Amino acid sequence: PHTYIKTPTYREPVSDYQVLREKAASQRRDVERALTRFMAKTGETQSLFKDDVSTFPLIAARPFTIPYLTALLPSEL
Amino acid sequence: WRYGPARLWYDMLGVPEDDLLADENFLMVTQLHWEDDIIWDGEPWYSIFPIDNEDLVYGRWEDNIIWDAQAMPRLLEPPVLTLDPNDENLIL
Amino acid sequence: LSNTVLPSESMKVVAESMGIAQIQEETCQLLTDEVSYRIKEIAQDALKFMHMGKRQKLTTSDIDYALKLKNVEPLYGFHAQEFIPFRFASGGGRELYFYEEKEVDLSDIINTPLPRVPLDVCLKAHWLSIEGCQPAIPENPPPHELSVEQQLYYKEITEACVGSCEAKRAEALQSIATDPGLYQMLPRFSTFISEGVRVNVVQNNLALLIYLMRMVKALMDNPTLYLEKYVHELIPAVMTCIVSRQLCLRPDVDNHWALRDFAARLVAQICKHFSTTTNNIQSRITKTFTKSWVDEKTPWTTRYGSIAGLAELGHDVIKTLILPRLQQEGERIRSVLDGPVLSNIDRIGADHVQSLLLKHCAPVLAKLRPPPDNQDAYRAEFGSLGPLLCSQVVKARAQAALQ
Amino acid sequence: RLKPRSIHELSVEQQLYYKEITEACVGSCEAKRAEALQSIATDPGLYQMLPRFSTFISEGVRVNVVQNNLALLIYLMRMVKALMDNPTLYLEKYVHELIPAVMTCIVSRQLCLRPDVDNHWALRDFAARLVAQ
Repeated sequence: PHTYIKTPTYREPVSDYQVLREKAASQRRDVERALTRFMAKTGETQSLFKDDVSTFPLIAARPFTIPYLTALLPSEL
Repeated sequence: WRYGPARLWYDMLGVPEDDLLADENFLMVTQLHWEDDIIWDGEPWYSIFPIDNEDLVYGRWEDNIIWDAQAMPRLLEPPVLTLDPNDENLIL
Repeated sequence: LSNTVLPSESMKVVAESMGIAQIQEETCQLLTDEVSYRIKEIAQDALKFMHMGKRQKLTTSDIDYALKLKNVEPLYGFHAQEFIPFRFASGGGRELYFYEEKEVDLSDIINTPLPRVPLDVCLKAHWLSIEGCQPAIPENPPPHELSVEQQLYYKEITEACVGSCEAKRAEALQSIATDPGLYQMLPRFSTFISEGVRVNVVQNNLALLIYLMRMVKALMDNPTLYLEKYVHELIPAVMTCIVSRQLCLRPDVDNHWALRDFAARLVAQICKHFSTTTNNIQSRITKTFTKSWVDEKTPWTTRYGSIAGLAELGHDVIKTLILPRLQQEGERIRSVLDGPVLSNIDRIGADHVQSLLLKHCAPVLAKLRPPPDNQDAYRAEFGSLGPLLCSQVVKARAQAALQ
Repeated sequence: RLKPRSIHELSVEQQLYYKEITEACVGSCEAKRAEALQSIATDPGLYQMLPRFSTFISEGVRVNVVQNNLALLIYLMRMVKALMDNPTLYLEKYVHELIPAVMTCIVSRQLCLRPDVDNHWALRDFAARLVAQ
């Protein structure tokens, strides 16, 4: 065969619903954890424990001037 | 693309539509010290890797770089993106 | 461009409404250059009632005032509220358009709802400008992508590296360097970086280029993401901050020099981690640096970038890629020790090139020479590289003593 | 913009040939190893497969000196010798992966049988010094 054989096959795709659910879930969890740690580190922060910024940082609660606009309104429409 | 990734650059620009050259020297053997290459029990993982990128092998991205700020064919332009995803793991 | 008239085949159709069976083509040309001449004389006299009576609309009472002006009998029935309807008739070979008029029972016009009574003309005064700008009274004019989570993460991370403050930038770069799931956002970061380095040509901002090179250096330190597929937009950006000539807005005071050695260290790392014999990254980077350095007419900034990358690549790339073109130092010292043209910028860049050259060629001279080095400087070009080599041998002896 | 998938630069047969030659060159049977070595030293189309052979050699010796497996090494050195005398292929774009392999086959700590394995490792030493020049 090596003398004269050229067979152009494709690439086996991933159809495993289990590992696709796991990949999408873990990527969403990791990007939302990275986003919330970045936003809690670069702003005012609270803490459930005394002087706890590295582990479980909370974004501090800021008051709105008009709170029904950020509560009731839909953001994806 | 204007509104896609790199929209920040597009907005900042304000565009709104929408001997030594001898090839032996560069032989990897004559550019690499082998003693350092060996781990030699002192304190990889590529070979059956699936595929390589066209640009990384043939594409001369160095040519795209302009070296003259006086004669610059590559200048203020939209350079719109074609938004074409691949690599792997990417949903579809 | 040309005199536009009604078509000559529109007069054969009109002549058969009359009863004229055969009309020759020279008669039809005689008809249509007269009726299109009288259309243009009522088109331009209707426009004199549209302009003198200030309207900019050309209502149908403008044409009726112009037909009254040319003595021709008026056209009855064009003041009612109508529009432009036409009805196509296909037929067995006769293609035409007509009106398709409709009817209405007479008692449904006697019993129509009457419109409201009009108002009489009155005057109203209001200030338009009061010694300056207009008041704000109501009579004036008024004056397959990314999910939202990672879209917001992309927005915050990219706008943290544009330069509002340094602490948010350091936390954003420590996010990019140390997060596990930033794939699916690597092509967006590569596009952002490559287009942002391109936008340096419109605005020669040194600071934003330093920020983008620290973004690339943070992207390289991430253990989880593999830049093998998305480095085709990173290597170019890195080398744009190396072999370009204007990296500064004010060339004399801006230290483009550091974005040079930082990006040179960056490209040495990008071709240490990713060069494979299928890639030929390092050989193709050395070839661009080499033909940019050996070729004359190149500015001292781009020669500085070429020498910086070649000397950051490795010792072989300063010994068998830089050392032999050492006679070029004489061509450099032609324009440094000697020349009335002193107040140009070709001196600071030349002695920066000189300092980088002798700093990188001092350990290469320490590797391939005798230990004495008595008059190696005299044997060297300009006798300075040799002094630097003696200093390098002294530094190596000091390092050995420390060990 | 969804796009098509790329293909590996080796044929489905060429890849099967590489798998058979590498599984024969680890020397389970002498006949297999010998025929495979002859094929490595004569194949004209063995270029464009040579990165994967050089990487298999280099990577092998480095994880094969973690435990000093002499046959695994003697077979890889014979594979290097069979790669070198092939006249068609262009080798000096890949010796950055070859010299280090022969180096550790000559200058490493080999603490196996004091006299018996010395004979065995001295045959690997002979192979290494010859292929080095």
